[PDB]
Amino acid sequence: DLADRFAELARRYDARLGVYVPATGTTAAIEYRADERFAFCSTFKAPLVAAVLHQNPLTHLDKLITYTSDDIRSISPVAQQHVQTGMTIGQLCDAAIRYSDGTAANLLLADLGGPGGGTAAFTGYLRSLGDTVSRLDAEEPELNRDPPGDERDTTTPHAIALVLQQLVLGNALPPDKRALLTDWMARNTTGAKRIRAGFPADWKVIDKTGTGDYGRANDIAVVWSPTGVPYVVAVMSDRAGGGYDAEPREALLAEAATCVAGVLALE
Repeated sequence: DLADRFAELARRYDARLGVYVPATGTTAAIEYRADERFAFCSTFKAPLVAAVLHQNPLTHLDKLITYTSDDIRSISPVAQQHVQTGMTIGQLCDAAIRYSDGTAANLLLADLGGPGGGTAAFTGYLRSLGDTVSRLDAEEPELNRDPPGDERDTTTPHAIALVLQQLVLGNALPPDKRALLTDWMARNTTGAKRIRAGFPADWKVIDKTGTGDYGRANDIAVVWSPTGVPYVVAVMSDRAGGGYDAEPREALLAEAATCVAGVLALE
């Protein structure tokens, strides 16, 4: 019935929905269009921070990065206040996740280095976690704006959910690096109307949002039951039939999350 409930919800919002919740010891995987491609949009910033943590000792977080006004070409709530001061790698990770700061993300991509301003290095990191699906080809803001047919800058709910599983619940990062990523996602400022709005207040939610053209609205989360049982939740959406300026619908993600929460709850 639950694939039917997701299909009804998507029809009612005039959208395409994708959902993946990985299996646990006690729960089946939840999958709806889970192997269909969707744009990352800013959801890639969570694994990008993991890539920078993975590659470097934690002393690297104190490295100062300077930049100029020419580096601000995407929504950058933190980096546009620090053009004259610069920002540390740690401050950039914080901004990339908690404020979805595009300049911060582009500077972290450059910190990974190599062809395409770091986009190849980012993609290679996802390949190292066994993700052969996802790809990042463009920096901010172009990666939000590919037409629906373009595989560039896309992932699948399945792929990104298993990446996030590995990073937050698995062994991809040592505990100190894992704790930094977890905390930044836990204090994200952008996600109140998405997966967070679909889970009861006694569930902890950590997340990273994404938003873009063609009605794209995404959220990737790790949630903790009131008794400390964790689950990964990936919800992706777009509205290819509404044009490049279709309105993203945050509440569709909240409603899909409500359905997920209904199946995961155990009173």
